[PDB]
Amino acid sequence: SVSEIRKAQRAEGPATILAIGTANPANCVEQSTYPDFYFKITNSEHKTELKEKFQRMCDKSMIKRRYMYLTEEILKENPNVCEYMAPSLDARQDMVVVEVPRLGKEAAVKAIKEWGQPKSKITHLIVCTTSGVDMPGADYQLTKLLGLRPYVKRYMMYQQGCFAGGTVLRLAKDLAENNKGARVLVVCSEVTAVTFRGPSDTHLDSLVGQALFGDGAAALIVGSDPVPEIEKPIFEMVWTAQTIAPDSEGAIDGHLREAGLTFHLLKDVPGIVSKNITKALVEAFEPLGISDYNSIFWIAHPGGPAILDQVEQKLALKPEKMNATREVLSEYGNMSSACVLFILDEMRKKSTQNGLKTTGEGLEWGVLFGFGPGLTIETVVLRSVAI
Amino acid sequence: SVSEIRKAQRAEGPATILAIGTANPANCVEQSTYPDFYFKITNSEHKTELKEKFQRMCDKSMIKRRYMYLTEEILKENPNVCEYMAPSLDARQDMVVVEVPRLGKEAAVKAIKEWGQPKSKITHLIVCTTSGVDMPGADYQLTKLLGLRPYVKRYMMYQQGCFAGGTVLRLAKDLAENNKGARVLVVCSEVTAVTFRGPSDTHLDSLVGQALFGDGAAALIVGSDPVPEIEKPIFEMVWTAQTIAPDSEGAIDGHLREAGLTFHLLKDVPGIVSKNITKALVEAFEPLGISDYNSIFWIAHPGGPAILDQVEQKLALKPEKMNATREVLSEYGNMSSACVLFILDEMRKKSTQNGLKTTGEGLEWGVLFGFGPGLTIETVVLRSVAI
Ligand SMILES: O=C1C[C@@H](c2ccc(O)cc2)Oc2cc(O)cc(O)c21
Ligand SMILES: O=C1C[C@@H](c2ccc(O)cc2)Oc2cc(O)cc(O)c21
Repeated sequence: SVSEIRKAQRAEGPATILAIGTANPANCVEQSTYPDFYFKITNSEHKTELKEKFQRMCDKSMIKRRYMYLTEEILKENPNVCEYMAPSLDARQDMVVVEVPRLGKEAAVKAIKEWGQPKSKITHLIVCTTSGVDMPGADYQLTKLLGLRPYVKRYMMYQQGCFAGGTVLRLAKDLAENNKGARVLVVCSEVTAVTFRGPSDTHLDSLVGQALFGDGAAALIVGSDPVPEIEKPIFEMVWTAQTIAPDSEGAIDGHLREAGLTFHLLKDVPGIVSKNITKALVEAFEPLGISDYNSIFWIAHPGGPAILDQVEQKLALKPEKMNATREVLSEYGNMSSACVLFILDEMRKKSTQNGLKTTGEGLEWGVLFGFGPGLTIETVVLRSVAI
Repeated sequence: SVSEIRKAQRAEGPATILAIGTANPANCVEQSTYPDFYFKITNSEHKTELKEKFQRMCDKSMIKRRYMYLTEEILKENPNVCEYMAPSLDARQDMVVVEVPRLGKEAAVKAIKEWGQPKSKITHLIVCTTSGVDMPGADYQLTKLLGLRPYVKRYMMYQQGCFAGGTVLRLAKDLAENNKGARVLVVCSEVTAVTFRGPSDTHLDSLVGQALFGDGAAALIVGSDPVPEIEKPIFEMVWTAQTIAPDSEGAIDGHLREAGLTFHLLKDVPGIVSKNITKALVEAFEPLGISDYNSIFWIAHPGGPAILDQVEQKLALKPEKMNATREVLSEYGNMSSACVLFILDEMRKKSTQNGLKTTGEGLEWGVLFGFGPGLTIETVVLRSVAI
């Protein structure tokens, strides 16, 4: 009796991305003048050697601009947030408990418009953030804001970190594939108001975060068995993995304290990622008979430019493989979990714009990586869609 | 090519619970004398009217004892935690970032021993807590503590709230069912060090939390296609749902602030649950042709005794239906997400101990409910196993 229920309950094909929408806070922060702005707003103009260090960090970040909820006015009303270490979580929480779901909503509405189907067909909702926590969570808030059905099945992924654009895909794949008819709204929404803080010359790792992290949200619609010519596949998920790199204990740690979310880097992240990326690739692609890593399309969490450069150098990727990734890093900076989803959007839009044969730059198979605390590597194997 | 991959990648039968293990902090706190202890340790002996109110809350809680990581000594070294509202998150975080995964480990080792199979066959790990956040999260910590493989696929469920014993089952069901061979370690671990606080007479809702919440962890092994006579099914999952009750906005809210996690109750939770439980039952059981709610076995998150009493009254459940639920509330109090998992354990142990025909009290079909912020109701339909 259960066998019949099970066979009738499950979906049949591969989880597919059917729509992608993004959004960012309206405030555009140029990187070229950021060092001058940041050192003034944090009352750190006298830390001249540190300021020079920050300028080099920003000049080498390969980020031209970021979008930030935080403004000069907001920072002027919250001096505790402008300090390196002052009690400020309640202020930060008040910002991000509202801004996460607000920005998420903006991205989600865009994806839902693109998908074109009734929002009442959304059966599952995954919400992911590294920016603040609350109960009921941002999943409840987004259900209310969007007018989803009350019986949507929710998955609130809090305090996840930069690899979770990969984690939400891994999770959505099982939801979509094991449930016939299921349509999963996937929302990653990240707001750096929880992490912004002043500079300290004995905490340079912390300072790196201030050059790289930016805000944004991305939303997907994921489902199996798309309805031919009503729904429009963009990418298909085939296989996923998550692993912890050896010798990386404590590489990237973030603690949520009374002073907000702190960021620490205790190990060479570019070097750990580059030494371990090959093994992740062979686990994913050896069973598909593929070993030429220029023959697949690429999406890599741009944690900083050095991760990308060292990965490219390790594997001998052509410089063009990382173009969509670098274009997102350039235009938005490191938006933690949302970044990889912006990169998927950029890639399928550019491929479609330029008349390529597939959404994956004209290539069939592709890989998406997320990198973050653990040190964790998330791998998602994708297949593109014709046109 | 993808069709063949998909067909080979997926599991075939219903996600099944194969092992359950629990653990609690060693410190046993009697409820009968708790009012006297709590009012002394929080320097509130002069709040005589409030103290009488607390005594009635404890006397009516139907809780005989709870296990708490927090001790008199710990509370004496942290007066900020003993206040109703003082900056104390960093202290609390330091406790629960270590205690969550420590207690989780204890429960998990027990489940893994019961299951009897190599820990290297664990492919997925779900960790759930309402107690503190960190990056890398408690999932990374438990991977390290248990010696799981680095490539275990992790799902870190933070700041979830009391319904998430249901959420982790809903999630594990899709993971197990969509992936052939997948074995999911599921760990809920809750520690009230983030929520303990002194009494305030204008915040009675907060005070209710101090009478009811207790600590504990429970771990499961979940998988499809159990290996006959090597693995031993206990319960099978068949169908799940999650919904938001109408007219319940703001019923149960928890904010993570500089003063720790605060708890608020703005609406009648027993009354919202009781008015909406029937609809959840008909959605789950009408398609199975079942309408006699005494004919199924029951597991209900014991948020407080009044939820149980009003549900029992609404449906005309026999008083015995809630015995396993009430026995867990009596012996451990409200352990947020872990509670329902302790109740499954208690039920299958009592059924097996007493020579019943099934693990679900001799009955075939059963329901598990989790209730919490939103107001959210999670429903999990279970089938028991012979013997
Ligand atoms: O400190 C932070 C900030 C967070 C973030 C980035 C972008 C933004 O918009 C929201 C917050 O990302 C992170 C990701 C981690 O691996 C490590 C961390 O410590 C953090
Ligand atoms: O404030 C808390 C504490 C948390 C909890 C309970 C037991 C324990 O061991 C760990 C923490 O449970 C909750 C569940 C919620 O719906 C609402 C909340 O605000 C909270």
